[PDB]
Amino acid sequence: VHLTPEEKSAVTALWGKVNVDEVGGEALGRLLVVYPWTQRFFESFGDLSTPDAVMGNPKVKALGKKVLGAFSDGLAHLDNLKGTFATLSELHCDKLHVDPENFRLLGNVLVCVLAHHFGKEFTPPVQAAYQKVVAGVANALAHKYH
Amino acid sequence: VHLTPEEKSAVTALWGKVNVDEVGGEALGRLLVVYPWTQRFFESFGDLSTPDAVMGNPKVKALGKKVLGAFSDGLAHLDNLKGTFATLSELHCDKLHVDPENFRLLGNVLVCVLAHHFGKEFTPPVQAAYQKVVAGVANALAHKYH
Amino acid sequence: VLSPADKTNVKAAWGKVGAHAGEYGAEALERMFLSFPTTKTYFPHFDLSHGSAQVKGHGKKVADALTNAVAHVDDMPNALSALSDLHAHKLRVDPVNFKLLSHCLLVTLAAHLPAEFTPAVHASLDKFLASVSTVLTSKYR
Amino acid sequence: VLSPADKTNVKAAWGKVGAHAGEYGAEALERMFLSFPTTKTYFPHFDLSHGSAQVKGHGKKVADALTNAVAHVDDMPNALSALSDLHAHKLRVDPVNFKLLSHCLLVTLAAHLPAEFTPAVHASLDKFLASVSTVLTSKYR
Ligand code: HEM
Ligand code: HEM
Ligand code: HEM
Ligand code: HEM
Repeated sequence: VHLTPEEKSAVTALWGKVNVDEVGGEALGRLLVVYPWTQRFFESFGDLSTPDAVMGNPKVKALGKKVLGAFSDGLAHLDNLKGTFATLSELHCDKLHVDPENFRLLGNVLVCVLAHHFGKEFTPPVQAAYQKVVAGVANALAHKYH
Repeated sequence: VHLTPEEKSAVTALWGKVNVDEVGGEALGRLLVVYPWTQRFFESFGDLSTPDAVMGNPKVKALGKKVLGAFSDGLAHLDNLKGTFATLSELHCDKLHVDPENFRLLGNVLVCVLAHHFGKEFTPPVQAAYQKVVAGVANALAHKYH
Repeated sequence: VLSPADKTNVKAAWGKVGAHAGEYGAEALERMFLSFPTTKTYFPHFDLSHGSAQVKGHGKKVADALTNAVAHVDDMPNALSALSDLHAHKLRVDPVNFKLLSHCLLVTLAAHLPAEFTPAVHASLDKFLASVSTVLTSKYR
Repeated sequence: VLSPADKTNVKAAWGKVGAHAGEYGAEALERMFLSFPTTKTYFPHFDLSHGSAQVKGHGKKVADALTNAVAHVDDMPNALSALSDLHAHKLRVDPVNFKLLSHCLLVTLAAHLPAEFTPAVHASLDKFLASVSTVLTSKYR
């Protein structure tokens, strides 16, 4: 996609307020709760028997920090998401075998989490900017699949 | 998008055998039979009440000719599909108010019609090449929406 | 299917919307139009400017339909019968857009109900909107 | 949502397929893997090359479940119950993928049914596969 200058600024401003580790565990937890089939990758992660357990699971939080950590970092290169994520792309395809649809589901769970976290600050135009970003990151992550 | 050299060659080869008028009418007709909500854009086209009526409708046939004509023309420009269909994209959004999801449906119906018409000759590799093409035309046609 | 837990969670969460139903519907629509511009193709006849009477009004219609749905969650095909007919035969909105509005409805609820939007409730609401969407598209073909 | 005409059409088409159902199943998967590479993510334990016996074997199973569904086209959720469990809880195939294989099954049928694959039968087959897809994903959450 293509963000207007104003849109990039809005994404950046909001993200400076984000506790990446907290939001990462929340988003990945929420994905495993809302779309349980996403748990398929985590048979070794421990207890996922309940929402609380999934949200409370330290391995989920642990991976959460890393996934949103890489997301956070990529926001520095909104102008080259393709390139920024090409190598995680190859990895997720060649070794992790993660259906790219998982990236879209996570992207939308993240938007809900930002909305829940920031409330009214997360205005319709701010969301519209972030939808471009999550679609952009998801696209970028799926681009090296083959 | 991004057809391999051999995918380009497969598309070109099969398309040499396509009766664009015949196929365009068949594909547009099947769109309206298989996904009847798509008839919402064709209120003036007359009788669409039964499958035989949709398929034999001269206005559906006529438009089919034009639509697949434009598709055919774009096959000469597989590296520049966005630029090729920018004008028609603006048309479909600003004047015709056509949900770009319709482009994806038509693309898939066109694939079914090619398979039906050509049988075994529409091999899985040739299908793959056409799938990239239709996804690309649909994307090119959606690009100027706002 | 909506479990009993889903049904309790949705009634709880939407009950909280109460008299904001209109406002939230309108906001969900505005979010959709801005986030997903292709959806505006179904409303070429609307003033889609922020705060338009038309959007605020359609927002209330959508929310009230949802309140209806929640009220008769155990019997939604019947409760939404006229509306599913309307979408199937007249409006003819491609089914993919239901997921777009549904997502904007979730985002809206999340932004307004910090206390009520828990992971389990988020899940129930998502299933609920998906189920409403299914009813609304059940007669398309 | 399958009308008597749809059932008749499905039975006619799948009848013509007859003993080829298995071969067509494998062909549909091959078509899916080449046209939609992301689907290969669920088969890191398969050799996916053309002619692969694993794909042939999986194709036969897929085809058989469809034959079984056709035979129980009035009572599908139960016929496909074990498959719903398997997909929902073990395989965990993202639901978007069912549309891709359904499309590929359609293309495969189109390529093998010159006479049978009329617009009306195309419509019915598409609805039938959507229904099968729905049933297969109904237990996901
Ligand atoms: C913005 C979206 C995502 C980003 C930026 C991302 C990025 C990453 C990163 C940085 C790693 C660590 C790799 C390493 O240490 O070499 C990783 C691993 C992994 N990811 Fe992703 N990911 C995303 C989405 C997802 C989703 C939605 C799923 C599944 C539902 C997933 C499944 C996995 C799995 C199973 C691993 C391996 C974890 C481990 O080995 O401990 N990813 N990802
Ligand atoms: C490959 C995809 C498509 C291409 C290349 C295409 C191209 C065209 C062309 C060339 C015309 C004629 C313009 C003229 O002669 O001035 C047209 C008109 C139109 N198209 Fe598309 N089209 C496509 C898909 C669709 C789809 C899927 C729909 C709806 C389901 C649609 C709806 C319409 C409508 C309503 C018109 C105006 C018809 C009239 O004159 O009354 N198009 N398009
Ligand atoms: C949960 C999903 C939805 C619900 C509950 C819903 C409900 C309603 C209701 C109650 C009406 C007015 C009924 C009447 O006045 O007789 C309506 C009309 C309409 N809806 Fe749907 N709807 C939904 C999804 C959608 C979507 C996704 C779209 C397009 C993206 C859409 C487009 C329209 C349009 C264009 C109208 C006519 C508006 C007018 O001309 O006033 N709807 N809907
Ligand atoms: C009409 C749609 C489908 C039908 C009827 C179907 C049916 C089946 C059947 C009968 C089996 C064998 C289960 C057994 O061992 O008894 C199976 C397994 C499996 N399916 Fe599905 N399936 C469908 C769609 C899909 C899709 C879309 C995907 C992924 C894109 C998928 C992925 C798998 C995988 C990975 C296995 C296990 C294969 C193995 O390890 O042998 N299926 N399915």
